[PDB]
Amino acid sequence: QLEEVKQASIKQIQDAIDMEKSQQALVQKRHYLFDVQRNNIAMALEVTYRERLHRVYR
Amino acid sequence: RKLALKTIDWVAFGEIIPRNQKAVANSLKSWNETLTSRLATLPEKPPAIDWAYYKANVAKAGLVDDFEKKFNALKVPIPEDKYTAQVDAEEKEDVKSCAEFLTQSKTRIQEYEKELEKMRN
Repeated sequence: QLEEVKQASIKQIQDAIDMEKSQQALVQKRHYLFDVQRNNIAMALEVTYRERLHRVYR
Repeated sequence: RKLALKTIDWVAFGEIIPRNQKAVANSLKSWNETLTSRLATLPEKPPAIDWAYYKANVAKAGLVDDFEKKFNALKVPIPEDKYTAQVDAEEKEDVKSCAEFLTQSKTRIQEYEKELEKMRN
C-alpha cells in the first residue's frame, strides 16, 4: 500500500520543479541574449568612428 | 562609446539558449567577450589640430591652408548596421521563450500540479 502514494508524491514534484524553472529559464536568458547581442554590435560602431578620428588626424 | 546600451547579464544569456543554437551561444559569448573588452579600451577619437600653430610653424604655410578647409569640412561617419536582425530574431525568440513556451509550460506544470491535487487523494 504505502509505496504507491509516496511514489506519486515524489514523481509529481519531480516534473513540477523542472517545468516552472524551464519556464523562467527560456524567458530570461533569451531576453538576456538580446540586449547581449546588441552590445557587441553597437560596441564596434563607435570604435570605428573613434579610431577613425585618430587615424585620419595622423 | 561603451558597450551598446542594452545589457543583459553574462550568465543569464550565457547558460541558456534554444536547442537549435545550443553550442553556438557558448562561442558567441566568448566572441562578444573579446569585442566588449576590445571596444572598452579606446578613447573615441584623437584631439583636434591646433591650426594657427600648424599654419605659422610649418613654414610651407600655404600647403597648410588647403589641409584646414579640407580637414575642417572633411567629417568621419560612425559604421552602420548590418545585423540588427538579431533584435527581430530576439522578439521572435522572446515570443518562443516567453509566450509560446510560457503558456504551454503553464498548462503542463498544471497537468502535474492538478495531478498533485489528485495525489492529495
